Amino acid sequence: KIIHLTDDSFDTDVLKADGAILVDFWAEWCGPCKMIAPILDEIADEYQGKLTVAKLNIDQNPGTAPKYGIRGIPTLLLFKNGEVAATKVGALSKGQLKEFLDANL
Amino acid sequence: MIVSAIAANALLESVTKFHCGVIYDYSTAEYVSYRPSDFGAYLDALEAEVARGGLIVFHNGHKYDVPALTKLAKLQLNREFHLPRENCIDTLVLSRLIHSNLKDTDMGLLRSGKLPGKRFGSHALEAWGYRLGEMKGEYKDDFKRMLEEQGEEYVDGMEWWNFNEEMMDYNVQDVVVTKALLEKLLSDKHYFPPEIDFTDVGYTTFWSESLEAVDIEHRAAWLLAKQERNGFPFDTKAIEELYVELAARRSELLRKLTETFGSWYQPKGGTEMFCHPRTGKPLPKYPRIKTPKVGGIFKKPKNKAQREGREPCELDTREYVAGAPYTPVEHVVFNPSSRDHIQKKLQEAGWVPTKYTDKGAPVVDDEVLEGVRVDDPEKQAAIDLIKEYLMIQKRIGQSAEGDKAWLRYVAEDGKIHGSVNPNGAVTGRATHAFPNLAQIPGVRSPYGEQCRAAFGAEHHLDGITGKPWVQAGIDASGLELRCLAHFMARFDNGEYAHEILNGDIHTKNQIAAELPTRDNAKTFIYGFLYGAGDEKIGQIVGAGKERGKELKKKFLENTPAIAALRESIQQTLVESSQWVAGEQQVKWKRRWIKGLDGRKVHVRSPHAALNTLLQSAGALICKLWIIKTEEMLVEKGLKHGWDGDFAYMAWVHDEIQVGCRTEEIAQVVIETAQEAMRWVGDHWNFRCLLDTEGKMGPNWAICH
DNA sequence: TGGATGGCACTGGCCGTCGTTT
DNA sequence: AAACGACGGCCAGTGCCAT
Repeated sequence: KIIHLTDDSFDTDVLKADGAILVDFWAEWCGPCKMIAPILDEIADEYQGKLTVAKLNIDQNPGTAPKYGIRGIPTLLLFKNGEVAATKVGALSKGQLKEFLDANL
Repeated sequence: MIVSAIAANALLESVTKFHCGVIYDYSTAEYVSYRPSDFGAYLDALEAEVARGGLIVFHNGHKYDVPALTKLAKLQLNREFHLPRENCIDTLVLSRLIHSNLKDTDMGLLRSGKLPGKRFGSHALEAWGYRLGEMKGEYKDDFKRMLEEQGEEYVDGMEWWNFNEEMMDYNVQDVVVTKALLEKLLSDKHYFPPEIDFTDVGYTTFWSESLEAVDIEHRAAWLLAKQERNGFPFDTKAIEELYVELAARRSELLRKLTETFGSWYQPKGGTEMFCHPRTGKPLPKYPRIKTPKVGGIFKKPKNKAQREGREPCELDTREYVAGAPYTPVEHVVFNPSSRDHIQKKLQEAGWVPTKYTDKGAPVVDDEVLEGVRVDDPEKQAAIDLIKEYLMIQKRIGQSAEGDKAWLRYVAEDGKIHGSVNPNGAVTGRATHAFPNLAQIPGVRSPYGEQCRAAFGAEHHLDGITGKPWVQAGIDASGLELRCLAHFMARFDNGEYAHEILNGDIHTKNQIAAELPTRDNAKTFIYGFLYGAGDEKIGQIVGAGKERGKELKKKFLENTPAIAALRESIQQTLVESSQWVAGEQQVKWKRRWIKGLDGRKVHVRSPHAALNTLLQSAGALICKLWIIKTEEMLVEKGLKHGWDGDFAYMAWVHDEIQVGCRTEEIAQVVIETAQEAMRWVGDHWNFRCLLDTEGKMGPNWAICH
């Protein structure tokens, strides 16, 4: 249910695509990043049909991240239709992640 | 003998006006003050002491006071003032000779609090005030703070613009510290015998009854101060031209390297340790993190509607959420100057570092880089571009961009005036700085030829003829090994000394250490003589400590005299020693060896004692040598200075570079230097014959 | 179980110091 | 008042360049 990415398919997967997308900018060497991956597993399951999760590894795809201005990770970006509806930085808890999604849809 | 100190309006370079001066005479036992209009009488007071065959004590006079009185007496009184070297004493010079280990003697002064931190190991007059308990204050402070209680601001170094009675009294303060410093130095019976009262003798008795080192360090200081003033003619257009070529190459290289390695994000800022999500244990090998103390999804209420639950408040724009930890990061562009970036990018490409530093980071120097190998062909080929880049930066940094680059020091007279502390190193070697003319790339390193050629007499045009000057480069041939030959003659009756003479000493050491190549032997002897461990020695022939221990024991069995010499040095200095956590803990019998001219030469470590002895002899032999050379040249009629026949430009340990008005004079300089070296050798009954080799040419690149 | 003695250029973590945002 | 944050002066860690 979680969509991978690439500097390429990113355009034709997050930008276009109708609906809401929550994109996670992570890195294999980040503690917070690896701990919020589990919480994203659950959310990617719960909120299906109301939003799709997409993870983007900033090491393998260095081109996209600079465009949005990452200042820390993991970074959660909320893409509605094709625009940056809202973004949240940090390793949110299952309960915190919800409130965020239940206030921007 | 009189003691003095003066105050002028600036550094020697731009000094124009004489403010005040104090003269404490030992005969009368009273001070005397001189104000602006007393400068004429002040200079007379100094000439009188010279007439009586007396002495004049100045702190840092050889480099400042004396030449400053020479320059100020010409533009202000239009009179010729030249204090004869033999009549001047310099406490700063004695201080540097007698207390050559102030760094250690001071640790106690630092802990107690009797010596401020900034003045740690300073020979400055003030620093001595605190050591002697004569410091009641510092002028620059009774001025800066007293400037607040007057309104006006302050401008970096302005307490000397105009004469004021407050200055005239701190001037006296500086004479009593000089006097107290002098008596503190004269009381050192190793340099000044008790049977004589030095505060009451003629200059001829002062130099002949004191330890010889006292005389040598004073002649060396006088001559080196002179060399700093001559300066080294420098070709600015060539260096600026070089900077353009190097900068363009730096850019092209930067571009190509940012194409191979790109940009990337890396932890930056984290403070606390990331804890395992399930267990809670701290995970050290993960970047540190930030745990925000504020932030949420909805802005807390403040309206009666939300002061219980009703009308929606307002969503939060803030990006953080109090509680949720994140790893702060920065986006960085590859910087080839970053050893950190180099090691990061290469490891990513499959490089597994072998050697690390005590702080944990992997070593990334020329050596290891030369051996790095990665499967990415592009990545591999980039390593040589990084090597070139680093070398380019080193050159640009030394010639143009660094705080102390040559382009920043060229004077209007087209010369670089490098300063030199004649007695800056423990062994007695001089030290160079501002800029360090003793560290200009050699003609054998990349861009070294161009760098060296920029320093040369050819860049000074004669003031009369307009013709470029010529250069004479003289070096003391194999000085270190000859000194070693003098010290083992005691155990081998000149055997090794004769080996030097016959020639090919390196072939002899090769045969005795049994090395495969003559080059391995040259690299062995210096490594061995100075302390190298068994491993570094083994690595010469491509081995380890095993081959090392056998390489040294073989050398010592075949060269008994050296073994005897080391044992002799070891037993005079060390009682016992032990290893603890990597460091050697020594207990000394004595912490100093005697030098050729009688001075105490402090020893830092046992494995380096022999090097201390040889570097010290080479240093003193060279000190006496360049002194005697200039003395013989002046005695042959040649005049020292640009307005003359020759000018000392640089002294770099075993070599000197001398500017000469004509090739003919260059030839005399070269022959004289050799005559002086033989003189030095006989003077100290040296058991090995000393020699020199000279070369004439337009600049430093040719004269070596 | 040690190359030594020195000067210096760069990068980058570690605090004060200000000004600023909840 | 508590800190978010961009800024900036130090200073230790590394390494290179001479003899």
